[PDB]
Amino acid sequence: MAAEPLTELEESIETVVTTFFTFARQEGRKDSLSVNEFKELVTQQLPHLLKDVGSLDEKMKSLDVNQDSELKFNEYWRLIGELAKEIRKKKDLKIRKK
Amino acid sequence: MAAEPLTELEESIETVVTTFFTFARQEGRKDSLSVNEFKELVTQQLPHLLKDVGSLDEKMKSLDVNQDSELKFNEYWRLIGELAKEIRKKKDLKIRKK
Repeated sequence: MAAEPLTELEESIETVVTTFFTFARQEGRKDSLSVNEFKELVTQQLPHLLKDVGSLDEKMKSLDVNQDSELKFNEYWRLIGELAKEIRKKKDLKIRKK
Repeated sequence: MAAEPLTELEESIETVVTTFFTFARQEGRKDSLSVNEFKELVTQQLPHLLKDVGSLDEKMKSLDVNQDSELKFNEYWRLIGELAKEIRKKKDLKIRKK
C-alpha cells in the first residue's frame, strides 16, 4: 500500500532500503551484508556485462583492506555508485545484449 | 525482478540511471545536475521528513566547495546515500509525517 507524496527519486531510495529486507526473503536483517560478500552479490545481481574499469580497482582494494568488516547501507550506496560508474548500461540493459 | 535475469538490487540501479533521464524532461541528459541544484532537487523530491543531521554536514561542505559545478552520477550516488544516512526513513516511510 502507499499514500505518501513519493517521487521517483524517493521511490528509488525506498526501493533500495526495503530491498535490504527483501534481499531474498530475509528476517532478522541487520543493516547491509559483509563487504566481500556484497562484492560477490552485486556481480551476481548484475548479470549484464561486468566490464568494470577504474573504480573496479579502487573498490577491490577497499574490500581487500578489511572485507571481514560489515558493510552498511550508506557505504553500500557509494560502492554501487562506483559499480554504475564501472558497469555503464549501454542504454537498454534489459535487452541482455540482443 | 526484470527480464534479463537481473535482481531487485540491479533493478534499483537501472531505475536510478533511468531517472537521471526521467528527471524533469530534456532531450537526453549528461550525467547528473549541478551540485547545489541536485541538493535542492533531492530536498524537493524527499518532502518525507527532512530531519537531516550527520551527513547534512559532510554533504553541505562537499557541495559548498564548488557547488555550482556539474555533478556526475558517481558523486550523486554517494550524496543520495548520505541523504538516506540523514533521512533514516527505515520503518515509518509510507507513514509520511502526516
